[PDB]
Amino acid sequence: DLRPVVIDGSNVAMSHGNKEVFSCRGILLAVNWFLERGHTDITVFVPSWRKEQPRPDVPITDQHILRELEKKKILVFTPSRRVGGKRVVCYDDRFIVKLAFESDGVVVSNDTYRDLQGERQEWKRFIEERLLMYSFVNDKFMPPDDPLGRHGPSLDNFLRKK
Ligand code: NA
Repeated sequence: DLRPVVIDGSNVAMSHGNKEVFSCRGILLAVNWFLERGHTDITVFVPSWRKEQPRPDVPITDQHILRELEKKKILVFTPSRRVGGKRVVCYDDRFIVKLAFESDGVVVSNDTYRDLQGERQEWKRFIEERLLMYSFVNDKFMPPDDPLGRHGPSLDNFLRKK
Protein backbone atom coordinates (compact mmCIF):
# COMPACT_ATOMS: atom_id res chain seq x y z
CA ASP A 1 0.00 0.00 0.00
CA LEU A 2 2.88 2.47 0.71
CA ARG A 3 4.82 4.14 -2.11
CA PRO A 4 8.47 3.33 -2.54
CA VAL A 5 10.59 6.11 -1.17
CA VAL A 6 13.62 7.56 -2.84
CA ILE A 7 15.68 10.12 -0.94
CA ASP A 8 18.22 12.59 -2.30
CA GLY A 9 20.85 11.85 0.29
CA SER A 10 23.02 14.87 -0.55
CA ASN A 11 20.10 17.25 -0.38
CA VAL A 12 19.12 15.95 3.05
CA ALA A 13 22.61 15.85 4.52
CA MET A 14 23.36 19.37 3.28
CA SER A 15 20.09 20.62 4.90
CA HIS A 16 20.68 19.00 8.19
CA GLY A 17 22.94 20.82 10.62
CA ASN A 18 25.19 23.46 9.20
CA LYS A 19 24.00 24.06 5.59
CA GLU A 20 27.64 24.09 4.56
CA VAL A 21 28.33 20.64 5.94
CA PHE A 22 27.36 17.22 4.66
CA SER A 23 25.63 15.99 7.80
CA CYS A 24 25.17 12.27 7.50
CA ARG A 25 22.83 12.08 10.53
CA GLY A 26 20.40 14.11 8.38
CA ILE A 27 20.04 11.03 6.25
CA LEU A 28 19.60 8.69 9.20
CA LEU A 29 16.84 10.86 10.65
CA ALA A 30 14.90 11.13 7.41
CA VAL A 31 15.18 7.40 6.91
CA ASN A 32 13.97 6.67 10.40
CA TRP A 33 11.03 8.91 9.91
CA PHE A 34 9.83 6.68 7.12
CA LEU A 35 10.74 3.50 8.93
CA GLU A 36 8.68 4.53 11.91
CA ARG A 37 5.58 5.03 9.82
CA GLY A 38 5.84 1.53 8.40
CA HIS A 39 7.84 1.97 5.17
CA THR A 40 10.14 -0.84 4.13
CA ASP A 41 10.85 0.09 0.50
CA ILE A 42 13.38 2.94 0.90
CA THR A 43 16.43 3.98 -1.11
CA VAL A 44 18.91 6.79 -0.60
CA PHE A 45 21.36 7.81 -3.23
CA VAL A 46 24.72 9.39 -2.51
CA PRO A 47 27.78 9.70 -4.77
CA SER A 48 30.47 7.19 -3.99
CA TRP A 49 33.09 9.94 -3.72
CA ARG A 50 31.41 10.80 -0.34
CA LYS A 51 32.94 7.63 1.05
CA GLU A 52 36.55 8.81 0.73
CA GLN A 53 37.75 11.31 3.33
CA PRO A 54 41.46 11.85 2.51
CA ARG A 55 40.69 15.54 1.51
CA PRO A 56 36.98 16.56 1.74
CA ASP A 57 36.44 20.12 0.44
CA VAL A 58 32.91 20.13 1.73
CA PRO A 59 33.29 18.80 5.27
CA ILE A 60 31.28 15.84 6.39
CA THR A 61 30.07 14.54 9.74
CA ASP A 62 29.23 11.06 10.91
CA GLN A 63 30.62 9.67 7.65
CA HIS A 64 30.38 6.04 8.93
CA ILE A 65 26.58 6.22 8.65
CA LEU A 66 26.74 5.90 4.86
CA ARG A 67 28.25 2.49 4.93
CA GLU A 68 25.94 1.58 7.78
CA LEU A 69 22.93 2.32 5.65
CA GLU A 70 24.53 0.61 2.65
CA LYS A 71 24.65 -2.63 4.70
CA LYS A 72 20.94 -2.35 5.67
CA LYS A 73 20.09 -2.19 1.94
CA ILE A 74 18.87 1.35 2.12
CA LEU A 75 21.70 3.51 0.83
CA VAL A 76 23.01 3.02 -2.68
CA PHE A 77 26.18 4.75 -3.85
CA THR A 78 26.23 6.46 -7.16
CA PRO A 79 29.13 6.29 -9.64
CA SER A 80 32.07 8.73 -9.99
CA ARG A 81 35.79 8.75 -10.72
CA ARG A 82 38.73 10.90 -11.70
CA VAL A 83 39.58 11.39 -15.37
CA GLY A 84 43.01 12.89 -15.77
CA GLY A 85 43.29 15.47 -13.00
CA LYS A 86 39.68 16.04 -12.11
CA ARG A 87 36.65 14.40 -10.63
CA VAL A 88 33.75 13.44 -12.87
CA VAL A 89 30.42 12.62 -11.27
CA CYS A 90 27.56 10.69 -12.82
CA TYR A 91 24.61 12.74 -11.63
CA ASP A 92 22.76 11.89 -8.53
CA ASP A 93 19.55 13.31 -9.76
CA ARG A 94 19.13 10.94 -12.58
CA PHE A 95 19.30 7.86 -10.46
CA ILE A 96 16.98 9.52 -7.97
CA VAL A 97 14.30 10.47 -10.44
CA LYS A 98 14.63 7.45 -12.79
CA LEU A 99 14.14 5.10 -9.80
CA ALA A 100 11.21 6.83 -8.22
CA PHE A 101 9.58 7.27 -11.65
CA GLU A 102 9.92 3.58 -12.58
CA SER A 103 9.14 2.23 -9.09
CA ASP A 104 6.19 4.63 -9.11
CA GLY A 105 7.17 6.04 -5.65
CA VAL A 106 8.07 9.51 -4.25
CA VAL A 107 11.24 11.60 -4.09
CA VAL A 108 12.34 13.26 -0.95
CA SER A 109 14.16 16.49 -1.62
CA ASN A 110 13.83 20.22 -1.70
CA ASP A 111 15.59 20.32 -5.09
CA THR A 112 13.09 20.44 -7.96
CA TYR A 113 15.68 19.22 -10.51
CA ARG A 114 15.04 21.96 -13.10
CA ASP A 115 17.56 20.39 -15.54
CA LEU A 116 15.82 17.03 -15.52
CA GLN A 117 12.27 18.33 -15.91
CA GLY A 118 13.63 20.32 -18.92
CA GLU A 119 14.77 17.05 -20.43
CA ARG A 120 11.57 14.92 -20.41
CA GLN A 121 7.87 15.78 -20.13
CA GLU A 122 7.06 12.61 -18.23
CA TRP A 123 9.70 13.49 -15.62
CA LYS A 124 8.47 17.06 -15.26
CA ARG A 125 4.96 15.78 -14.43
CA PHE A 126 6.29 13.13 -12.12
CA ILE A 127 8.33 15.70 -10.14
CA GLU A 128 5.35 18.04 -9.89
CA GLU A 129 3.18 15.25 -8.56
CA ARG A 130 5.66 13.35 -6.47
CA LEU A 131 8.33 15.61 -4.84
CA LEU A 132 8.14 15.60 -1.04
CA MET A 133 9.84 18.60 0.56
CA TYR A 134 10.84 19.00 4.19
CA SER A 135 12.36 21.23 6.79
CA PHE A 136 14.69 20.26 9.60
CA VAL A 137 14.58 21.78 12.95
CA ASN A 138 17.73 20.57 14.64
CA ASP A 139 17.17 16.79 14.57
CA LYS A 140 13.40 16.99 13.88
CA PHE A 141 12.71 15.93 10.26
CA MET A 142 9.49 17.79 9.41
CA PRO A 143 7.67 17.24 6.14
CA PRO A 144 4.48 19.23 5.35
CA ASP A 145 0.95 17.91 5.89
CA ASP A 146 0.20 19.56 2.53
CA PRO A 147 3.00 18.42 0.23
CA LEU A 148 1.36 19.82 -2.92
CA GLY A 149 -0.61 22.77 -1.47
CA ARG A 150 -4.25 22.97 -0.23
CA HIS A 151 -5.57 21.66 -3.56
CA GLY A 152 -3.54 18.50 -3.45
CA PRO A 153 -3.67 15.65 -0.93
CA SER A 154 -2.65 15.00 2.67
CA LEU A 155 0.77 13.66 3.65
CA ASP A 156 -0.75 10.34 4.63
CA ASN A 157 -2.35 9.78 1.18
CA PHE A 158 0.59 11.23 -0.71
CA LEU A 159 2.54 8.29 0.75
CA ARG A 160 -0.17 5.68 -0.14
CA LYS A 161 -1.32 4.33 -3.56
CA LYS A 162 -5.16 4.27 -3.49
NA1 NA B 1 24.19 20.13 6.47
